[PDB]
Amino acid sequence: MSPQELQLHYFKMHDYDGNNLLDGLELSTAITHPLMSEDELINIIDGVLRDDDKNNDGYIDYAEFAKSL
Amino acid sequence: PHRRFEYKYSFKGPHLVQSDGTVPFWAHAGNAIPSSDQIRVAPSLKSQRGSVWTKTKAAFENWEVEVTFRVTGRGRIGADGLAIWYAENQGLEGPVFGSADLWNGVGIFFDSFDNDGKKNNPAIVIIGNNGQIHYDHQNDGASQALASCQRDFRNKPYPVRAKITYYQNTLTVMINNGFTPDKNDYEFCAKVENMIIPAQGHFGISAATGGLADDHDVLSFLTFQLT
Ligand SMILES: [Ca+2]
Ligand SMILES: [Ca+2]
Ligand SMILES: [Ca+2]
Ligand SMILES: [Ca+2]
Ligand SMILES: [Cl-]
Ligand SMILES: [Cl-]
Repeated sequence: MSPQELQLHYFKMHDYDGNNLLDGLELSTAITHPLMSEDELINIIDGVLRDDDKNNDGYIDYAEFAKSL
Repeated sequence: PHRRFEYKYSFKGPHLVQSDGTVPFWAHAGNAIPSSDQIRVAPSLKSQRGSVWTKTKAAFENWEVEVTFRVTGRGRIGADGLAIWYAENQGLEGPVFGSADLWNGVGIFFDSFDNDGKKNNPAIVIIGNNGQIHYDHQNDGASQALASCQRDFRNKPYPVRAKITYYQNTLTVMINNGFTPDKNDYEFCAKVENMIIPAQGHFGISAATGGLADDHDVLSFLTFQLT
């Protein structure tokens, strides 16, 4: 399985509502899967959206995802 | 108008609760029970209160929230109902559908129980407040209501959906009444032009029961910034 497919598989695995978009609540469950601190969870997620959410819609689509990789 | 999803002011399933029983980024209180795919904000037991509020304040000029919920009960009559909040302060516990009275900002009240006997319930009532109004329980807020509609949101085959938009100073409430599977069949409910609300607030949701009691469930609370 090529890098390109392991990535697709990861994207689809955390797309819990099946809309082909990753939102911060979905990323949080990926990250969190004692509990980690919410504040650090907020930094990570905020960092991912700052870096990859090119159109600033609060989602990372597949193109934004593939570009981050 | 552009929509930005705001994860930090939102919750939903199918992994809604964390393993310690908390909802990420929200605080819950009273008898609210979070589970993996919904929060039972107040179960169908006597005299219950529960609430769920964002831990931090949002600072959005304009926003839209979509709240998907069920209110379910044996009777053609139920109580007390469910409130959606945008307010300066977290109103975690209190007598207003399970949350604090004398709030500063807006409550959208889904009021199942006809307290003043006017045969006009279930109703949805928008009530602005400035820190000083005591909510008028006995009259279903009738004298304090900026606007209202009649809409039976109880015991529907699909989840009811409230889309609440604050855009260019107007607060609109649209309701999908849950009669069919079409999650976008919204109908107008109410509107308030020139609404002033704090520039920073917590979003919240709460519910309560009395001698009559429905299960009040929120499947999802989804918040968008508009620009
Ligand atoms: Ca998704
Ligand atoms: Ca995006
Ligand atoms: Ca009432
Ligand atoms: Ca009434
Ligand atoms: Cl989730
Ligand atoms: Cl009652």
